[PDB]
Amino acid sequence: NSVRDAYIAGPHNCVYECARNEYCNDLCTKNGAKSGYCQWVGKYGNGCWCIELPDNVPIRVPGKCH
Repeated sequence: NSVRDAYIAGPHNCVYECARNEYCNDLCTKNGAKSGYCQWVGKYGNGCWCIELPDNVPIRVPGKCH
């Protein structure tokens, strides 16, 4: 695919923790996503979740945040 809903990831395979939904919406959309929100409960715990994040931007995948 070219887009996917998931935890956006930063260097290196680390989710972006969050305190507000807007923080995530901003982070997600400035990276090409349709929108985003803060996930306080999810597959990887607290972290920003993006809707339709372009695939040239990293998402959290199995492994450790390093």
